[PDB]
Amino acid sequence: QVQLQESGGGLVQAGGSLRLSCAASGNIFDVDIMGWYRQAPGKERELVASITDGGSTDYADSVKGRFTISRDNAKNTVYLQMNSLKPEDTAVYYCAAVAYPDIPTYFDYDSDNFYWGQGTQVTVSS
Amino acid sequence: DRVYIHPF
Amino acid sequence: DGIKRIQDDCPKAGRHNYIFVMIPTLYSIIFVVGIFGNSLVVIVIYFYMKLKTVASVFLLNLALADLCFLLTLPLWAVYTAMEYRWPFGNYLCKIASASVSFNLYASVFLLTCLSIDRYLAIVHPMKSRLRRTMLVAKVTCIIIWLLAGLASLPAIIHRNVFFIENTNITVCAFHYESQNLPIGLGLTKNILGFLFPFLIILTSYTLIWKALKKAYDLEDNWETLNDNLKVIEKADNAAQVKDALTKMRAAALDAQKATPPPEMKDFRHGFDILVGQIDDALKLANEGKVKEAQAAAEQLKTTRAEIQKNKPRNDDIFKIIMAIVLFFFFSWIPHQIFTFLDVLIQLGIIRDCRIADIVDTAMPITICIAYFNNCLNPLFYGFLGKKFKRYFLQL
Ligand SMILES: *[C@@H]1O[C@H](CO)[C@@H](O)[C@H](O)[C@H]1NC(C)=O
Ligand SMILES: [Cl-]
Ligand SMILES: [Cl-]
Repeated sequence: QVQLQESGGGLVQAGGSLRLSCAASGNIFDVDIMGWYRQAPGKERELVASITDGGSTDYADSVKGRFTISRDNAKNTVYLQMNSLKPEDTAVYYCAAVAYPDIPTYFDYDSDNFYWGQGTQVTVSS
Repeated sequence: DRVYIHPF
Repeated sequence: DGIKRIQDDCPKAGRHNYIFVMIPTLYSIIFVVGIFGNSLVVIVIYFYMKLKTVASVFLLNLALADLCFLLTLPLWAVYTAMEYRWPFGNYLCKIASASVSFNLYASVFLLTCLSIDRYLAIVHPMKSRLRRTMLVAKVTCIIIWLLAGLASLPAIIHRNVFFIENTNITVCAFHYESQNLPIGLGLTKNILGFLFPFLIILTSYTLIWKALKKAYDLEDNWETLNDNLKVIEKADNAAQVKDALTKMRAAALDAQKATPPPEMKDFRHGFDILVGQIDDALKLANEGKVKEAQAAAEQLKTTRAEIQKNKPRNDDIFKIIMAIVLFFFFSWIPHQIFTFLDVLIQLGIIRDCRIADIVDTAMPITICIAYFNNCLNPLFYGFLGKKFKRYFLQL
């Protein structure tokens, strides 16, 4: 199992900023791709952003210009710098990652090489 | 007239 | 005063003592190995793993489709053993052929979705994750069931029990009348059951091949730079420096080629700075300045004291991808060729009972290789999972 510890979610004023950190644990090898998903109340899950181990990022049209994602390959930790937090950004932000085994045959019927996190609540008051 | 006796 | 009486053009075609003996024996092996093999697959994938991935759903229905075909297999084994004599009536005739046709179209369509799933789970795991839910996994199957039934619908219609007038042998088969049954029955198996699925499966794994090749080539180019850069630190003369600088310059150009899939202009410009910094270091090596060129190559790693986790990867995955495509190709292309020839004999150019025999003799040979290699599909695709292999070996 690969656990994803998340931290940084809480009630914050509208228009300010917040940084979400997600560190991977229990993974002997490096993590392939990591990203962030948010779950709005009453909605389905949405892809916030994602970053490759080489540095290629992919943001969504919902957070372009305000959100910036990066990662530390040494710590296997991704950061989601959320600037200009609007009341629409209020959601449960889950952390996602892709981890492959030692000699990875790219087939997985147990976890599909996709691991989630507990999730942190990010409330934005105006 | 041909007969295709095979299963498929 | 009963069923339809048919005249057979080539009555002694495919009737040999070696076909009546070997074919039912191989059908029994496919029946024993298939049932014992696939049933244990559905146990691990349902009772041991609870079906929590999209491939898990495709793998379960792939084994159940093979299980349905194996149940009607004892009817065809004794059918061949009685020198092609069908006593089971018209009811089992329309069902045995339909079950074989339905499960053959369903198994191939399921392998197609499995390939599309692997291409999505590898190249675009983050974006395709929310789309590839468990609901879409079950909805995709019922679309495959309807397509495998609609494509095999002519098999449940034109499969009647016939009585050959010149041999007094009652058989269950297709009646290829002169005119006034569609000839597209045999074509659908060639294009919808082979051509179209193979071109989609091959494209999926080829795109996986090129995606993983780019990732490992890029991983080996950085390994080429770091390893050669440590040779400069322990170098002696200018000859040992230029030999390592020449290999690093070619690695920077090769890594400049890789491009996933303004952002890429910054990637290649970052390697033009890299190549440019290697050129100056090569200028000092050509003049014969070792200790000066060592500093130029050490300033290259200025962008980089804690060892970080390495990227896990396997070089044997290309053996698996190639084997997966070839195991599907060389297991249906024998049956697809002798079926294509049958379409030419069905209503066209070939009018000779000497070559119509080699079609009816080699048809059950190609059905066995198609049946045996397909009944082991869910087993070997499952062994490609580290979690699946552990539970299966316990049972
Ligand atoms: C087949 O049976 C018919 C009678 O139904 C008979 O006239 C004919 O000679 C038989 N032919 C053979 C080859 O058994
Ligand atoms: Cl993606
Ligand atoms: Cl697995």
